[PDB]
Amino acid sequence: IAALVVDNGSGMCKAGFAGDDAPRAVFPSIVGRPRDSYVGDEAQSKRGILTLKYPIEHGIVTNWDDMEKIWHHTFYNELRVAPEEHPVLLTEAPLNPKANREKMTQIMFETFNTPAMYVAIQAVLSLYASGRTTGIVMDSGDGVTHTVPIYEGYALPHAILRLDLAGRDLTDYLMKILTERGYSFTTTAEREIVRDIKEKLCYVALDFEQEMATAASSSSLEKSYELPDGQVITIGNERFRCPEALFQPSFLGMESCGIHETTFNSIMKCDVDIRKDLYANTVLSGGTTMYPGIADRMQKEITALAPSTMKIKIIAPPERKYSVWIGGSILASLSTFQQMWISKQEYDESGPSIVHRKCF
Amino acid sequence: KIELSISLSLDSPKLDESDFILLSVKYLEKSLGKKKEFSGFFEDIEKLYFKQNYKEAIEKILDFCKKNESLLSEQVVQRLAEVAPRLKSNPKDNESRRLYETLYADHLESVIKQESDLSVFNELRDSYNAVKPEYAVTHETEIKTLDEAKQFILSFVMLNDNVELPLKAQSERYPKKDRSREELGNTPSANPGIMKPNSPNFTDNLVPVRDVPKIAINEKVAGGYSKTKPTTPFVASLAGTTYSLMVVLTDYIEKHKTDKDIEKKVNQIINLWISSYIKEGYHSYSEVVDVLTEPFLQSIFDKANIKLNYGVLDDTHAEFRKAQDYVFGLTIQSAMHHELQERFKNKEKLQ
Ligand SMILES: Nc1ncnc2c1ncn2[C@@H]1O[C@H](COP(=O)(O)OP(=O)(O)OP(=O)(O)O)[C@@H](O)[C@H]1O
Ligand SMILES: C/C1=C/C(=O)O[C@@H]2C[C@@H](CC[C@H](C)/C=C/CC1)O[C@@](O)([C@@H]1CSC(=O)N1)C2
Ligand SMILES: *P(=O)(O)OC[C@H]1O[C@@H](n2cnc3c(N)ncnc32)[C@H](O)[C@@H]1O
Ligand SMILES: [Ca+2]
Repeated sequence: IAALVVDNGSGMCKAGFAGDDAPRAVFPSIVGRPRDSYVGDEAQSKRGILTLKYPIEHGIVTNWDDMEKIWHHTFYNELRVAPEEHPVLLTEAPLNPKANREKMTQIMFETFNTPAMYVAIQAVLSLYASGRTTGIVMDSGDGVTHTVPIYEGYALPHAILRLDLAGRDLTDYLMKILTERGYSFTTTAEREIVRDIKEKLCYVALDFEQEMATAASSSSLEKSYELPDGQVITIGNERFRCPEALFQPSFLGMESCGIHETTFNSIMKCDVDIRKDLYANTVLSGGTTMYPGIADRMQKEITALAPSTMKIKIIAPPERKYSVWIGGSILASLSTFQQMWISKQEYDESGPSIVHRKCF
Repeated sequence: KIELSISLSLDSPKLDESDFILLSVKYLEKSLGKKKEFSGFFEDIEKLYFKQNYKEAIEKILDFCKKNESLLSEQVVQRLAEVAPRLKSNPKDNESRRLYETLYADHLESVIKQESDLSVFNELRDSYNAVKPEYAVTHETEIKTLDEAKQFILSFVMLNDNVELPLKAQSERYPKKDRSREELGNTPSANPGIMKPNSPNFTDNLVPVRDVPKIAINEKVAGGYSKTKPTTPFVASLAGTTYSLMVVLTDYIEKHKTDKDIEKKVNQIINLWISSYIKEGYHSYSEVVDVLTEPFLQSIFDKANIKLNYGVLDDTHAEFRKAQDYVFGLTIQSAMHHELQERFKNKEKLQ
């Protein structure tokens, strides 16, 4: 009876039931094969002797056998449900290729036999989770930092900007700058350790230059971390130097603009009459937004870029790491949304192309 | 539950006559299955919709609901008859008619494609050269594909304000042009045809992003065309460049009045002009046709015994159904947005 919600990601898949407040199964989006096949956490235990592939790259699905395997794992192994009995809502990256939408709809209706389903833009769900219909969502995750302006529930494709700058790149940058301090972090397990360090200790400095001056002139920011082997490492300025590769991508050898300038540009590609309601309704989402001080940094940067007489409000929910999935359960539990599902009858009539007319 | 879906759709506060007709036809065709006894009213309503005849189609829908009610839902019919008296049309936001006219223009292009030969445009090249002023260009290349003919006819834009002034001065109904002069600039858009940038759209009905003009309505002018004809999507205004095509076509007809198939040729020219001013967002269907149908401009076609098809097609079903799906999606989306807003205001009130 309950409608499943399956938010997909390059790193982590978040699956649960509508009406809840948090997903019941948040597991890695990986598939491993010997160097049979294993998915997610079961492929996590044998990472040394398995080839871990990421079927979602930069937010867009690239492998479809692997995605079928992940969805089979999500249904028959994580939620312990049968898709034939629930309407399976799904999430798509902004500016998703239409062939990919048709392929996911065909998979839902022809290999899992879901009675109904739907495909929503992840940033639109993140905007819904805050009780909004108009606003710009800065969805920064593990593979891509999308910037999606939305007007009355429609994600304007003429202003959606993409950024190949997300959590994985930040973890690699922290690995590099830890190697630049004498700590050998090159292998995979080193990547997991460095990602844990980044989650636990890193934060976005409100003033990068002043923070570097303070970190060089003192040791108050100097924090400690413990390896699995028992060794204790010490991280100083490197705490606020890793997330800065989102506001200054040149640190990673990228000619991009940074999440703040990407957001301002994506707002500037919009109509002048909806720019006031895009500034004051900036919603942050994704894991790579779970940085202390990132919201105030975004506030200051946008206030610098945006005009000097128009109010700006950066909206960072404490649950923003799940604003997509939350918005997918605030949606798949509404009474009106019960009329938006693509029935198996509608599929059998209109082919996999029904998704273009129903889920727009 | 189709009745529940239609009753939720009908609750929209931005519903207009176009959305009324589309939703009512969807409801009636879903309730009443494909029956030969009934497939003479649906096509009649499609034709009445295509011609901006909304009062007659509304009345026919209401009467068809009064009868046949034993096969319908009483509360849905009462909701239809309650919504109907209060509906209006906003020229700024006929966003179902915009989708319909865009898809119609695409279909009109596709059906002019099935024409035997493009000889009419090659013959029209000479008429264009004869009338093109000094401050213009000369066409010498042979036309072999539809795109070449489209660019050729669109090039008649150079004739404006030079040769068509005497034709505009004598013929009335243009002093009622309601195109705002204030240059609002351009804006990005991925919406084909005369659709607006910010409005929703299907993901298979998207065109590459480009700058489109931002044109407003001049409300100061009394009795504007957008007031006397509220039912037409305001794109730019009454089509002032169609007078250039008219001058070129008078020259062509005078040179070819004795042609055996001049009617088919002029119909091809006019249909391509109509389907090209919509497919590129300069003008909407009626913005061109209300110029083409002026009696002073109908005299030229009457003397040569020319029956203008005006782009009217024998099967406009596909874009009608696509507009039906568009309105269904929009209205259900508005209902869901209202439910979302109330569901969050309840939490705000509780804590
Ligand atoms: N507290 C935290 N602070 C900063 N970053 C974090 C935190 N927790 C997780 N992350 C990063 O967020 C990434 C995963 O976030 P998220 O699940 O939002 O992205 P995704 O949706 O899986 O990927 P995509 O956006 O490509 O679909 C991880 O790689 C991790 O490094
Ligand atoms: C805790 C956690 C979250 C996460 O973000 O993890 C996902 C999934 C993970 C690959 C699976 C790995 C073997 C174990 C799972 C860790 C899952 O790759 C990531 O860590 C990549 C590698 S470094 C980084 O920041 N993201 C993202
Ligand atoms: P209507 O004929 O009034 O046109 C209004 C504006 O649309 C532009 N326009 C009209 N016709 C063309 C062509 N053939 N090419 C490019 N632009 C065109 C004009 O700018 C009009 O102002
Ligand atoms: Ca995501």
